[PDB]
Amino acid sequence: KQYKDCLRLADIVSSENQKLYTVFSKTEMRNLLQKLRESSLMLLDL
Amino acid sequence: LVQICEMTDNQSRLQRYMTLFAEQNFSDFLFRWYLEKGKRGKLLSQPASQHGQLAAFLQAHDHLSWLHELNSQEFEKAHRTLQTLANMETRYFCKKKTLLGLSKLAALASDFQEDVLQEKVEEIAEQEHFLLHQETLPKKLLEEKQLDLNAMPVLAPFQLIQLYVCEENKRANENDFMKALDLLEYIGDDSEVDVEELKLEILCKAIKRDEWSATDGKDDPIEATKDSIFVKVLQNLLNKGIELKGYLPKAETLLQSEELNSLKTNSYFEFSLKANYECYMKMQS
Repeated sequence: KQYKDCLRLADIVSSENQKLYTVFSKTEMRNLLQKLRESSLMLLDL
Repeated sequence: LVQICEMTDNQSRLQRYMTLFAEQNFSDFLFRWYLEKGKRGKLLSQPASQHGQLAAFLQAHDHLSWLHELNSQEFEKAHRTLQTLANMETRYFCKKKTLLGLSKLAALASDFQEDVLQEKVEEIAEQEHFLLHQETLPKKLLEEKQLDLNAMPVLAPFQLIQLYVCEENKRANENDFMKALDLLEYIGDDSEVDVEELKLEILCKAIKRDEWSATDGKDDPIEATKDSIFVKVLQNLLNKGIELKGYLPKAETLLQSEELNSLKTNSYFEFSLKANYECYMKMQS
C-alpha cells in the first residue's frame, strides 16, 4: 500500500541520469503505465 | 426510475432507459444523480456505448474528465486536461507535481507525432524544472518556517527567491544563490517586481554570507575570497557561459546598495570586490 512511491517509479524510469526508459519496449512501457494507473486508482479511493 | 434501478440493482433496466429516453436527456440526469449521490465509481464505469454522452457531460467537470479520457484511450485529450489542471493548481505543490507527471505519462502514451511529443514533453519538463526549485528547498528552513512540502501552496518565483536568500536560511550556499538567480527567468515582464533590483538584492545577500575581514594582510585578496559564496556564484555563472559584463550590476552599484551598509566602511571589502570583478571579467575576455 505504498501507492505514492509506486508513482515515483515514473520519475526514476524517465530520469535522464540513468536513461532507463531506453531499455523498455513500447509494450512494457504501456504495461508499466497501466500498473501505475492501478496504484493511482487506489489513491483516489483513499 | 433511477432510485428503483439502484434499489433493485437492475443495470439492464437502467441501460434500457438510457436508450428509450435518450431524446429527453436521461443520461445527463443519471450522470448528475450519480455525481450528487457521490457514486463517481458508477459514473466512470459506464458502457462504451455511452462514452460520447459521458464525455460531453464531463466537459463541465475537468477534475473528472481526464479519468474518462484515459479509460477511453484518448491520451492526447487526457494530457491537455491534466496540463490545464496542473496550470490551475496553486494550492497544493504535491498535487501540481502529480498532475504534471500524469500529463507527461499521458503524452508519452499518446500517438503524438515525435516533433509534437517532444514539444509537449519539453513544456512539462520546463514546469518540472521550476517546481524542482521548490522541492529542493532546505528541509531545515521548511521545519523552521513550519512549511510542509505535501501541504504547502505552489510558490511564486519571487517567494522562492526570498526563501533561498532569507537570513533564516543559515546554511545557504552558492547553489541556493544560483537557484535564486536561475528563478529570475520565471519572473514575467508583467510583474511589479524589478528583476534588476531583485538580482541586486540576491547578490547583496550572497556578499553578506561571508566575513570580509582582512585575515593577516599578506594573502592575495583574490585567493583569500576564492571560497566565498559570492565568488563561487561568479565562478558558477562563468561556468554556465553567462556574459558577466552584461549580467552583473556595476561594482559601484553593489557598493552603493543600502543592504551592504555594514560593509561600506571596510576598505578591504571595497578593494576585494573590485579586484574579483576585474579578475572574473578578464577571465571571460
